[PDB]
Amino acid sequence: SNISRQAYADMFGPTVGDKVRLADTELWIEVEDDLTTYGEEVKFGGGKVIRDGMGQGQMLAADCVDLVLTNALIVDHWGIVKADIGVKDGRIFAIGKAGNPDIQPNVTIPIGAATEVIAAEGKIVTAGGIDTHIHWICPQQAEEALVSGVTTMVGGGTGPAAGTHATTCTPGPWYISRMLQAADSLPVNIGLLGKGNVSQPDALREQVAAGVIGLKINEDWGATPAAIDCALTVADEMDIQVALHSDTLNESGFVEDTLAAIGGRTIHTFHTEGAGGGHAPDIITACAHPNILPSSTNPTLPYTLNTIDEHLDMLMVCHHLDPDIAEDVAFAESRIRRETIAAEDVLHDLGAFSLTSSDSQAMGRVGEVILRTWQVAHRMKVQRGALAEETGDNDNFRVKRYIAKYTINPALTHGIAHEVGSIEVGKLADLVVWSPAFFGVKPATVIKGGMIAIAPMGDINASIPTPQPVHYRPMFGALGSARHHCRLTFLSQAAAANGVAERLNLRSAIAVVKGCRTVQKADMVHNSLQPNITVDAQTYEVRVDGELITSEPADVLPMAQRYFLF
Amino acid sequence: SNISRQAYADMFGPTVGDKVRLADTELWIEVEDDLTTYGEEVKFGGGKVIRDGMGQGQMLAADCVDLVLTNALIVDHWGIVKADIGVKDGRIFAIGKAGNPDIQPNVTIPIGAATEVIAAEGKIVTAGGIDTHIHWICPQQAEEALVSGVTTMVGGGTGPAAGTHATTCTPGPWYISRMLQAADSLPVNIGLLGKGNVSQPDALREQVAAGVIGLKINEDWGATPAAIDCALTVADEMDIQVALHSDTLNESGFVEDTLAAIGGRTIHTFHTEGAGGGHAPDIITACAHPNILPSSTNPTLPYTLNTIDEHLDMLMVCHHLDPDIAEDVAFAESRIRRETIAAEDVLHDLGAFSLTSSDSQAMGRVGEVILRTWQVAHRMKVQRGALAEETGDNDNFRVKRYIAKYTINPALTHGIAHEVGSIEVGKLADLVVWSPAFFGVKPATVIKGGMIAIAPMGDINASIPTPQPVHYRPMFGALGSARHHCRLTFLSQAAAANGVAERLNLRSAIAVVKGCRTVQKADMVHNSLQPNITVDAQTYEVRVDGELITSEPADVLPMAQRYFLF
Amino acid sequence: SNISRQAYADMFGPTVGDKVRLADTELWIEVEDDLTTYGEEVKFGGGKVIRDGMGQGQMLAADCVDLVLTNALIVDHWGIVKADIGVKDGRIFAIGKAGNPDIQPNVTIPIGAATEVIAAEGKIVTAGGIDTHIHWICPQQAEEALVSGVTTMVGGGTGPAAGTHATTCTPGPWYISRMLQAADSLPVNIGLLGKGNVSQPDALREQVAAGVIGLKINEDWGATPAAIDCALTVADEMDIQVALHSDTLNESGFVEDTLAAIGGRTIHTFHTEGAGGGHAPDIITACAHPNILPSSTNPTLPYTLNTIDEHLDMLMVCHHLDPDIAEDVAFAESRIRRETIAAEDVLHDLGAFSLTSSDSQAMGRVGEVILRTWQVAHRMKVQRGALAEETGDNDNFRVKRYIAKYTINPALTHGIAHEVGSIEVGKLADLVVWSPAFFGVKPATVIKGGMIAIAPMGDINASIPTPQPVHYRPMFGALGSARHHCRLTFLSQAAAANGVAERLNLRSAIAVVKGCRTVQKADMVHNSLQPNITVDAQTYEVRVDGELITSEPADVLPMAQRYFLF
Amino acid sequence: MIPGEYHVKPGQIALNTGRATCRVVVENHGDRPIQVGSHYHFAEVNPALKFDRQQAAGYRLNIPAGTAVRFEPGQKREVELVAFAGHRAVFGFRGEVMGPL
Amino acid sequence: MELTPREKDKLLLFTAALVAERRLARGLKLNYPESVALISAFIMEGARDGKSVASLMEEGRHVLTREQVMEGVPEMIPDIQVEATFPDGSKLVTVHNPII
Amino acid sequence: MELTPREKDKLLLFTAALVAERRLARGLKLNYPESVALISAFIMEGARDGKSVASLMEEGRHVLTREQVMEGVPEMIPDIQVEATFPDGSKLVTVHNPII
Ligand code: NI
Ligand code: NI
Ligand code: NI
Ligand code: NI
Ligand code: NI
Ligand code: NI
Repeated sequence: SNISRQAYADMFGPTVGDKVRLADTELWIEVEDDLTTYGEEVKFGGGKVIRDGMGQGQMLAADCVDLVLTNALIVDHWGIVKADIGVKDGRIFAIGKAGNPDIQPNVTIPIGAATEVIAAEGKIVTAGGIDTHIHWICPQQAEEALVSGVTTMVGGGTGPAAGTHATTCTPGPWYISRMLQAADSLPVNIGLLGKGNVSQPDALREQVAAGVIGLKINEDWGATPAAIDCALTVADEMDIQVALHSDTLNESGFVEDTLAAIGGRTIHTFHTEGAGGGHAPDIITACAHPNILPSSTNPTLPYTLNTIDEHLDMLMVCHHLDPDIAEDVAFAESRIRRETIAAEDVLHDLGAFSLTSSDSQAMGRVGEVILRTWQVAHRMKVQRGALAEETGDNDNFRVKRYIAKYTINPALTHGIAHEVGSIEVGKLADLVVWSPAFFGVKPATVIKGGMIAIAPMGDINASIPTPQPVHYRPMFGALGSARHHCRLTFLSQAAAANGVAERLNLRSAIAVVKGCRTVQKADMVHNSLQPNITVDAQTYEVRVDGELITSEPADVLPMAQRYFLF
Repeated sequence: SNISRQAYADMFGPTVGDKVRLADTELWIEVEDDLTTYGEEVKFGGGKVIRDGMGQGQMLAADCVDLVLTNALIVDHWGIVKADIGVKDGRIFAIGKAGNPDIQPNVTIPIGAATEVIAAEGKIVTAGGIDTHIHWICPQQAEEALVSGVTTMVGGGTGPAAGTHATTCTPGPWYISRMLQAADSLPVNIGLLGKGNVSQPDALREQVAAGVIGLKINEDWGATPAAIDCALTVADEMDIQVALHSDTLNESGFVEDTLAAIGGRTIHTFHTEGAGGGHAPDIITACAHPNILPSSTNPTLPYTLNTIDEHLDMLMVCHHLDPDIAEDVAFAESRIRRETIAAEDVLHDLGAFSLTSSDSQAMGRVGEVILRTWQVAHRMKVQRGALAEETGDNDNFRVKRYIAKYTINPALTHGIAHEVGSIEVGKLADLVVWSPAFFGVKPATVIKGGMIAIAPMGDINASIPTPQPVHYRPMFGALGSARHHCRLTFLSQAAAANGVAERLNLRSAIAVVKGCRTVQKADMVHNSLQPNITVDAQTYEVRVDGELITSEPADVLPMAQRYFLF
Repeated sequence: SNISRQAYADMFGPTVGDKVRLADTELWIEVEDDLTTYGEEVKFGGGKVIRDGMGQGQMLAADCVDLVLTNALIVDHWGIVKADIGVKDGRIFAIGKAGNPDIQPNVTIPIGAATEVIAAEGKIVTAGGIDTHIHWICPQQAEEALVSGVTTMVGGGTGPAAGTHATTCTPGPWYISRMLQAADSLPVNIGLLGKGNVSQPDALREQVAAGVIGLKINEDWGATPAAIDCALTVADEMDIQVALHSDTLNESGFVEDTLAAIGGRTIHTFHTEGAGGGHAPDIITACAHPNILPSSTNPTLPYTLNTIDEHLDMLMVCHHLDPDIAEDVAFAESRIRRETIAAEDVLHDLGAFSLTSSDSQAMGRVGEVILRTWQVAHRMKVQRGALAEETGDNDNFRVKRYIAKYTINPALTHGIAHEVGSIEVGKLADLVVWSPAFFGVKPATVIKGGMIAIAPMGDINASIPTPQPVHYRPMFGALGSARHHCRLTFLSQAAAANGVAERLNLRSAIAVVKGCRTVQKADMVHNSLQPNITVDAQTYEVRVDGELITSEPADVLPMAQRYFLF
Repeated sequence: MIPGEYHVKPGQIALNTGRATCRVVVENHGDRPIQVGSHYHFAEVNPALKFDRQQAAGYRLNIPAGTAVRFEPGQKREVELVAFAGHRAVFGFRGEVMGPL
Repeated sequence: MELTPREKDKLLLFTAALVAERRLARGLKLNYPESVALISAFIMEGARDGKSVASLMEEGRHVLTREQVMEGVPEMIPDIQVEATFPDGSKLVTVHNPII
Repeated sequence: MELTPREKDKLLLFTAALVAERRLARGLKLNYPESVALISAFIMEGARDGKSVASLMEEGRHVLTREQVMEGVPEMIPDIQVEATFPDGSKLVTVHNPII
């Protein structure tokens, strides 16, 4: 029997050699491999394949998966392939060919009575995003982020308090304990950051032992060489990560003094371009070092016509600065530079910057990490053409390089890649299903630990789930005890050992961070470039090997006005 | 002392011989009995009867009820009577005469310091509805159903996944466990159905032992004779119910082959008319058998001008069919027949069909089970006049016959009638209070296990609870621990024995199902007709004893545009 | 160094001698004291004071506060002072000068790594309000009240049932238990009142032993001398409070008979003016007695043009009265008197009435206790000028007298002043932050037990928390386990002893009431006046020492149309 | 067609049939109005009402349950009473009986 | 704006009234919810204008007539109640038999 | 009004349509959400008017044309579905390829 490639594409989704446009961008991905056996694809519905004795076998629950995503087009750092996905016990069981071994060939994902089915034909499936720059200003951010496709949130805060408005810190044992308890109510995996600004190590060890998986050094609490050193020493001891927002004022030294204070130790630099904070005007030179894992916050991504204009007032409110105080406005202005903003996009395209994040409600948009990452990719393709690593007439490599920025790299940077970050066997089943036309903008389904947690849902009283109005509503995976079972609360090894979970009576699954001190720039997937970069002290021009690095601001962007009501 | 019957009706509600119109329908009920002693009625308010030493006595809590519904007009399968209702320990204590035995005669429901009062004078009180065809596509369905007057929901699903969109199955132990845990968060009693489509009995026993109270056989998973037999064998073993959606395609046999496979064993046939699924075009003949408990889903109820037109696309989306695939559209069309749709209404009126249900968001409307049941009653009275069983100039018998369809019969069919289903002593206090003008449409109060769970509520900041806007808002009975105490999670006897509740740490009250295999058509209250029914294979005409069974489509219906904003 | 007082005020808020207008009223408060050391004020932000080694020290968590409110203008019964507030372990640690003792002088509130910061410069901070007349008609009232600045709610009810609509009673053990369990889900401290109307003491002891912290005597349940006596006897035994809504009908006696029945025992009289209930037309004379703690409900506060007009229908619906029954309307009319309504405002100004409360959704507005209290203060200043106790050109004393009405006095009246009621060391940290322009109307932050529970919040996806739309949204302190840790459920000493909390598995912090029988009129802060008051039986004129007490109705009020959308 | 309308059959209802009744003249000697409910033990009403209390022992007003009779200051009127039933035990009110009778 | 829950709740009433207003404009006979919403909104605006409670209790009975609503509707609405911020604070307006 | 959840949910659709209606009036080419909201609301009103399901399935394809919406939009909306209370109860209206 034969079937045309078009009819096939319409029935089971695209296959090897077919290309798909990502949303309304100019980015095209090409199917690199298909793990099916033509003619043996599984499909669910009346008179279809997944039925007793046919595509569904006679195995007991232990011998089959709990859930199968049929005919999914996987987009991950390791490949863009067509395959069935098996999920068992809340984790990714296998990527392969689903069905019944009794009558079908090459079945690697067994379907039985205990198997639920999610039809992914014509859909793109990705791992859930991981945002590592979360300010816990309000609990509503969790739903906003989940809806956008982000399933893990690492950050600090206690609510809408001055300290949290400006920094990602959950100060001390009491607040850390309270927020860990509150975390059980949120539908995303969570890890907290304590206040790392202090020159007494014991004050830090207390916080780590209380539960934080990292320490935030922020200039608002004093990013001095003494504080930085103290924090890094405790981090090396307890296997936790350090995030840095450096001394913009150059009050205690210049960028090189900070770099000297770090002394080659692993550190994650937040908003490395500088607008969001850091030694003016050259904090961006940090991306040249092997021990620095650099990220960007999202308001500057990508460079557009209105970028500069909106930044001044955003800066002032976030950091409690007074526009009437000359020194307050002068230091705000020294942070916003068209030169470093324009270079930042190119540095991402080259892989010198390895992560994207939000900086939620503190010079960043919580629901726009994924969206803005793809807009930068689009603008860079438009301006620079194909990457040198690109093979074939598609943007497969650029796609893999950019998706790694909000999935695997953030997970590696914070020591949680053993649990989440990619669609690999054994990892927690945090998956996002996308229709190609809405890729990166509005997902079709968001799965947390094997259960759908949120998805667009039509009229509750309708005869079908599709009638209007369709809007995002929480599903069973976001409910009470089911939620606790499908989410993870990350703890430091020390907290886990001291029995913090049992003491606070935390109800969710617990995971421990590890490998935070050994990760380096070379480990960032597809983003390990360490450029010979310089910044002109007077003009602020960024140069890599003497070449000027710059770009043009966009007037119009994809994934914008065609999708949003406001 | 004397008082006119009109003033009396205005003060305490109607009494023996008075008639009341149900909403805006043509159905009239007549008070058959009044259990009060004229002059001794209890009324609450300033200067009223329920006061210390007067209508309220001196008994300790153990000697009086927790709640009394004064002057209620009860409408149930057993009668339409005027009486006070006593609720104690979350259960129906007694139906009789409330007050203080110290100074009042014939008091059977003692009122003391520990007694709360709900004024039901002029109101109609019914048992909460029970929907047995729930697709757990989203958690919001629970509130929609509760608002309509349905307090128990039996079904299957895992969220908005392909399998759940089409079938009422919660596949396997892991998903069953997750949904049982999620059930604690919903304000309705819940029982789950597992996937019954498999030819290995052990795969089914595992699901029952995990917690399901029934098994759903659906054609989308393969409704073959082998699967049906396997499921019925396990059902007979574990005392659980089987719900069937038969082979529409006639792929494995015709209706008679399915009937042969069932072999006289008890089974609940979903949407027996066929539009929602089943052997084309004669699955409706199933209602002639003694071992079949037949139900209707709600989109076809009642037959109206727009019924046929809306069904094709509803069918396709629900079952994942392709309108471009000729065989997919041909099989959709073979399910929609004006002939069987028109007969279905008459068969309900005659009591050949015993239950009504929704088929929530999968060819059914979750908030319209009760409403559509009364619309069918109205249309049948309008078209066929009084029933043969009717006595007096009222529609009391037709009312009892139809209310049994969504209360007691569903409870008997699924083995939970020992806990819910009717307003009888010892049963859980799931009651719905209705103003006659909004009967069956929008209830005044919905009580779950003795506590009000939801009700229309005006401005929260107002001086009284009545100012606008008035809309349904969750009450204390729907909150945290109070909710757990007022709801039931039904388990199979096996799960209960294996300690599933303790293992999953289920917080709600637990009830076990029983008597699922012994129930038969003769047991359906007021709906035990087993007609000699036939269907013409070419014309699709339905005949009972050779007589053509048909009806006319409504152009306008009551309980519609006069009550809804959209 | 020097700085002008205006620039100073703009930077750190006002200081000694500066005056601030309360919202849009004519009330002005003057800073009486400032506990800072000029030049050593702590301020948070980039390049500010609270940074490592500077305003933040090296102490371990146990040696510093968890939260500091910098430069707050405290308004409490004891003073109007400028100072930093320290919060530790959910309680008020100290009122003084915050900072780092290592380099700063006079530091009494140490700031370390474990310290979060809330910038209160230019803000007014008050204790959370306490409403003691709550009808638990619906759970939504808790959020409405929290938003208005009320953090503790004492009352009774079971939901929207007839009894609860009219009275503040949670009848009996079963309902009491259910509501205690439901209380864990609400973001406010809660204490319940049982039904005190019975002449058998054991029926009351059962309720107290079950958990109530008081007993409500309401005329709708029979406020007879026998019931009142019985309730007071049990109250004296179990150290719980009694709230009274007397016999409006004069059915069992006149006001003097009720007063005789009370026999000098401590009792809290609800809506002492009478419109909300009580012996017509002289229940207001109760404020002359030393054992009576008198409160006002809020619809009559303050006397305005539309006050009388709106009361008749409000009265009828609340108490289930029939407008067609002459005696029902006559008794409603006897409760509404312009004479007693006009006097009530003056009696508050003089301190003869000691508390304000709502009477939520039962002739009272739950979100308007604070707002209406300040409107009465404004109207009294406008009409009567300065109080005799006033010193200086400000309204500091009138402010202290009125704030005591919804903070400390309600706490003293109900035996919970050891836990809440004022901003004093050791008390639970229930604090409300206000911008002067919105004082008493819409707060900037509401803190429950050390955690922000609710606050106005802008666009969740915005770059900052300020963009529109800004509306009140629940914060972390209102979430799951964090909420349980930050709220209190008050129990009677007996319930606490019998292990009610462990039996019901209550998750929140527990506090016990005490000192309810020893409190008297002399103990009411700034409101201990016992006037020689009389009421003319025919004209209803109120006279104190023969002088006529009256006032004029307002045509327009502050804290009204300039702030609300509807 | 009126949604939920009643069709009350004409006629009257006889209240408290078969119980002893008695009429008494009552006079309000107080300066404030007094209103009495249908089930209140009449012999224990506000002392300002002057009547033969001894005859009213164990009686309440023979009026529809939930209604009341109002006595304005100085008002004199004849009321009909009906005897209590059940155990005929009186508890509460002004605390004058507190037991059977 | 710092909208409190009650203000947000009133926005729901305002919107329900917009629905009714447009249908009345089309010449349709209003149903139960539409009638209640339309009259309620009218009163809220009256309060914003500064009219008295007494004035509105009367004016509210002249918003819709029996000929502008479906059969049975007038009898389903014995009265309408709504509160709004008058110049002198929140007050309750009760309109008896609004539709005649 | 005793608004049920579904009635309140439809108020959200009505409001989304008001947004689109005003932008169309300004002469803007509508985007994805605006188009879906505008056509949906139209159908809901048709049902309130008493039009049949068959009539609306056709009428709904003539609300917006390809020239009144942004590029790609017609292809992003293969069909629109919405339910409303017809004189004969709730019915589903499915409009295939509404924008041509
Ligand atoms: Ni930063
Ligand atoms: Ni930040
Ligand atoms: Ni089916
Ligand atoms: Ni179904
Ligand atoms: Ni009262
Ligand atoms: Ni009250």
